[PDB]
Amino acid sequence: REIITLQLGQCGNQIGFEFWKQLCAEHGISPEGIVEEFATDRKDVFFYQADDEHYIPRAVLLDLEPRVIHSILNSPYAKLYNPENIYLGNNWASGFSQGEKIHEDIFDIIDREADGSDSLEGFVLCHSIAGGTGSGLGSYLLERLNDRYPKKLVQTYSVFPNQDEDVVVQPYNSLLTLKRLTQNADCVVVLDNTALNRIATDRLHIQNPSFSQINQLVSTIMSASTTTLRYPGYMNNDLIGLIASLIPTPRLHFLMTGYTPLTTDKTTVLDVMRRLLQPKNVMVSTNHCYIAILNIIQGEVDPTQVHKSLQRIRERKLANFIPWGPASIQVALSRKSPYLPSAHRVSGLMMANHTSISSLFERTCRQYDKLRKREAFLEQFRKEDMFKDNFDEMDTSREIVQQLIDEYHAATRPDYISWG
Amino acid sequence: REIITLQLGQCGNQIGFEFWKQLCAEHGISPEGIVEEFATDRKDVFFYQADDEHYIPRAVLLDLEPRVIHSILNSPYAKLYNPENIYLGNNWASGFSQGEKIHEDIFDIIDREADGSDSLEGFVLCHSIAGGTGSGLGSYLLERLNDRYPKKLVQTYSVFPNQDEDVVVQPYNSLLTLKRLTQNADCVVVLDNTALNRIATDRLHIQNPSFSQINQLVSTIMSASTTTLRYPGYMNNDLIGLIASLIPTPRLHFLMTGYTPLTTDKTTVLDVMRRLLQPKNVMVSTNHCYIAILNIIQGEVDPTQVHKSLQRIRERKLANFIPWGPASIQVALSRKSPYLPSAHRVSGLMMANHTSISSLFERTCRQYDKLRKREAFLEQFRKEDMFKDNFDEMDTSREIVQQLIDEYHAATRPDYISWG
Amino acid sequence: SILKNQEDTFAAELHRLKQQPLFSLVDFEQVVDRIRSTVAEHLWKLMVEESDLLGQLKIIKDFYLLGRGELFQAFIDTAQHMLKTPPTAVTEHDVNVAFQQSAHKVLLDDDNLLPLLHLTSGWAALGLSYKVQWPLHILFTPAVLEKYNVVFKYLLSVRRVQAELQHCWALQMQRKHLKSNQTDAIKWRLRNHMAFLVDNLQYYLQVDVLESQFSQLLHQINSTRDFESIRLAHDHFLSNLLAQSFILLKPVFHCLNEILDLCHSFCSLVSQNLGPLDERGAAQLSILVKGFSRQSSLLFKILS
Amino acid sequence: EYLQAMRNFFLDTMYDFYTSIFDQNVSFLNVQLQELDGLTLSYKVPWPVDIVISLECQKIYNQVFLLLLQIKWAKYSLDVLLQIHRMFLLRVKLMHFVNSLHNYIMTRILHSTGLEFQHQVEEAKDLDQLIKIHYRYLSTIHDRCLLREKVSFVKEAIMKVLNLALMFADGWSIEKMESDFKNCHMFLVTILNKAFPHLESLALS
Repeated sequence: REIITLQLGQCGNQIGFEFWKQLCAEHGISPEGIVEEFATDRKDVFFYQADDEHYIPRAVLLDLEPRVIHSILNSPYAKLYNPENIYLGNNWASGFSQGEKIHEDIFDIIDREADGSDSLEGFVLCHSIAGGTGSGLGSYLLERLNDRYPKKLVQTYSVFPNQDEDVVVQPYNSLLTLKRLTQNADCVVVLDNTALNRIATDRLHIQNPSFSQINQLVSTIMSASTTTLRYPGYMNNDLIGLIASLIPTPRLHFLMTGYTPLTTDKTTVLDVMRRLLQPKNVMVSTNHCYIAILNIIQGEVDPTQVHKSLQRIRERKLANFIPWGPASIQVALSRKSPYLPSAHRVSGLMMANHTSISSLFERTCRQYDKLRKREAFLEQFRKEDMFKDNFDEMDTSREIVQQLIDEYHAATRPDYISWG
Repeated sequence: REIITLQLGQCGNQIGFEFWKQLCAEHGISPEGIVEEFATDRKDVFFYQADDEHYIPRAVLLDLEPRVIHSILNSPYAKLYNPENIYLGNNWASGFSQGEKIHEDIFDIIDREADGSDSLEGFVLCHSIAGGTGSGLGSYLLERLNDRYPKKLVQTYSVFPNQDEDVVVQPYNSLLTLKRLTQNADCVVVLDNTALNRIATDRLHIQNPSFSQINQLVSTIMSASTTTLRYPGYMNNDLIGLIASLIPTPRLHFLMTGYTPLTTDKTTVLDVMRRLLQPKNVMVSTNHCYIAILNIIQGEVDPTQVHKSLQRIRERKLANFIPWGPASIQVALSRKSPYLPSAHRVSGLMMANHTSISSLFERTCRQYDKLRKREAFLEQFRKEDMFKDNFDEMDTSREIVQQLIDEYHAATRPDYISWG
Repeated sequence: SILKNQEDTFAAELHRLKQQPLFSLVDFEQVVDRIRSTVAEHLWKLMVEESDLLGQLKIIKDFYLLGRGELFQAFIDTAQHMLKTPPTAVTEHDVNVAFQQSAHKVLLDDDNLLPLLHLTSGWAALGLSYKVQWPLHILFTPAVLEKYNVVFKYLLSVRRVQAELQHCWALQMQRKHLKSNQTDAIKWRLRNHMAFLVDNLQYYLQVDVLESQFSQLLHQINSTRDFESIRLAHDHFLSNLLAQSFILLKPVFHCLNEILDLCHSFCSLVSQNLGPLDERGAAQLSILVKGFSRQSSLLFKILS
Repeated sequence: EYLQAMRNFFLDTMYDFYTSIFDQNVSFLNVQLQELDGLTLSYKVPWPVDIVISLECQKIYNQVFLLLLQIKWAKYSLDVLLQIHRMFLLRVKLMHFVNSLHNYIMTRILHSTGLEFQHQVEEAKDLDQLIKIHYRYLSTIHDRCLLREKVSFVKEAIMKVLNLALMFADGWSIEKMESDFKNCHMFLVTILNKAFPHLESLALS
């Protein structure tokens, strides 16, 4: 149904602005809010239908100590949204405490938007893990949202902070945030900073301006993830029906994404399926094996070729995953959007549950434990101090993420009747 | 079936680069990996079929202390292969010991490539005998490959070090390498340095830059040896079916090669058969007699003329070999490749088992024994010392090569029912 | 056609013949001959260019005379279960399934519904029928494709026994390396080579026999431009192929079949034995050397 | 326009229509619309298209609408959730299969021939042959979505596996489900293996 977006963190507000700009360009919308002259397709999930058919984006921007919001302010696209949903230290506990005291008015804004919406389906989160101000306050808001609304869905888009080092206290912050994400979120879309950075340095020749490109990448991914809802077909035109297949168990809810063209500015679907199963098209980094794989195709498709392609790729066994049970690949189809020039119009997406990200989490589990053992890297922050004088919440999150890694490695085994 | 190539030694990596460049030029392949615009023919043995039909060469480069690999690195043809198959003293025992400690990860790379391949037929070796670093490590890898894979084929392309002197310890190294080649290899393609050097000084007027030309020569020979597999006919489109005729006995597995044009930049097949039986077209140096002879022809051939040519050359008795049994010449045909300008389009190859190379081996057996008898030429190398404090492995290889020469000379006799 | 254009001229000549008092065969003959050239030429003009007759001939050479040895090798590599008696209720579908599945690995992502494999052993029942454009070609008949199926079977036999033999050669891989290999009981006089020669030479001979006729046909057709002459060339091509591959019932054909049976039996001996072992192998080996020595002399009658 | 719209008004939008019926009054459903076994269906046919579109065509169309309603019922009913972990595994065992079945009936049949059929009706030159191509569309889509005959080996199997979807929905004892499911699943594959041959598209799954 109707989904409200929340955006917080500097990179999160960047990709939210880019996402809304991308959808305004994608649909028949002017940057004033007015419907375009040449506008069939649904805008009834993320866009409020206002008085002059003004598709006002259903978005709530949360920030504290604004810097980039001023750059949002002086824009022609500052008249598309902001019906006054904008509300004005780099520690987790700092942002937690600051969000604690102003929980009421921002929750009042959320309830205001819930009253403004006729229906409700979910709150999708734009998040940056260990982004400083975004950390802690984002976990706090996630806990509040799970508390107040036990009937709605929570989706999280976030990047995982790895740049091969910087901040000595960020693994603690990301560990607490991951503990909150495991318990207080329903489904998590995971992203890696170094992987997207490497792809940006790969297909292009940039080294510094990675933000401006990665915004485009995440915007394309997120819009692709929502296209079958935005452009109505009839397979999984609800969020919940899509998410139900992707989550095999409530302990594994992290989703790996790709994108079939690394650059799209006339191959068949058979080729790009083979491309997508190659890991260079995969944008998120014993044997690691998928549990369940889904793919979504949008382009110029012949309907017989997808069947024979599934036959041939099935027989070729390019799906290097061994499950513990009956779970298999799932196909889906979406519409190519108008008004956008696309060479090689076939474009696909993948949503798969893969165990390999456990190793990435294990990297942080190694790092944090190392800095815990030497104990010269907690640095004695005061917000961390009165929030927890004994710092046993870090031990609690360490317990949870250990259980999580064990659940991962039990899922790697060909039986999940045994647990980890 | 599917064959993986391994390349080691400086000259071996030179000819591997030249060979892959020659096949990229030969087939419809760009030096980026992309299929050419004008591309029927098979590339499904040495070229992995990648995502954009990228015929990525199925090659593993093995090196230690790289020098020429840096020159490989800065090349437009450094994007055809290297999907990270490159992994970074001139004694046999030195290279043996160094390959001993890092046997595991390179074997892991081999197993990785075996998993990457759907089928497997053989590991073809680019080797330089007594090339310093290539010696010892190549023997070690040959022993490892024979151990781990008792179901696959091993082909060895190598040059035999003779330049009429230089290194006083190289006959020892080549003798140990020859002992390993006799026992741990399935079929050996032998080359001579002075013979190819003499032909290069013959047809051209060079004295120093022989490497750059000899690369071309060996590349042409090796590609010719594989053309009927690369360009599909239907006679011996498997390696094993070709090798089965060439090896008359497991003790004689060394193959003499030629090339019918010494320079090809409209004679009939009858003429060039007479040319090929002249030893000036033969590129590898009582009566010495062939056991079994094969030839492969690629050009503009009339199918009746080959029969009458075989009649006339049979009657002329230009085949100066006396066997001990029923073995005779075998004919084969291949396709002339497109996209390559060829004047006098008829080009042939010969694969024959000839005893004369025994004398060459005997030359080394004389030399090593001489330097063994005076005992001022072992030089007391330390790698040789702790590897073998008594140096009886040299005696073991001397025993084996003596048995080999005796097997040769028993094969020279008109009965092989008696052995040597 | 240009028959419609020159229709009235042939009609005028026929009316002239209707007008004449005298009945002369010579004139009537000339009229018929004059019509016949154009009539054959139009079918020739269409069939070479627009129905792509030569391109289909390539496929016929590929799949019937086994000019593509690559697929019909891996077909045997992935299927060896028509050596046991087919029930012809499940295997019939299975062999065609395996054929196209083997083909899918590389080369032919377009049709291959046109070849149909039918099991009427199972390698002595496997046939092949290629679907041709029936309105667009009358050169092809049921009988022509039947003869193609016959030579297809005969070519299948030799490659089948040869593949087993050459695959069984693992002497140089396993048996000799790291093994001393006892002899003068577990000798076999290297008869693997002796058995290999008489079939491999035959393979080369068959190569020339097929390739010559295929070259001659593809030369002749471009020269002549009438369908009748094309019919002559094609009906000569088949007749040469049959007799030269010794498909005509001769004693030589029986000898060749006996050689193939000997090789097939020899594979069974060497398969089970594996590396050095005595399983009363000498009993079959004695029979084999006697039969081969007797059969080789018949080739000395074929030689004379 | 009418022909395309008709199969868009049954066989997205109708998912919302059925979710209301998931949790009586037939006029209630109309008002909910305008902004498992049994049901009644109705829609008016105008006369200038009623001389091509048949009344009995609505019946054939209605049957597969009922089947599709059962399919979406199964999809949504097992989509009610996201030791006692044991039920999860019975979830994936069942929710996959009905999904895979849903992929076959819907896209491979109702979208292949459906996309073809519009291109066919735009090529007719006459009122008469337009009826013939239409009825020869109906009779074959009534066979592909098999409802005519041999339905005592297939449709009873689909019904009996849907009874498991009823049982699990109540269940959210347990051991008695897989014993049935593996058995009737083996029935399905052992019949559909050689037995028109398009049924192989679920015999391999």
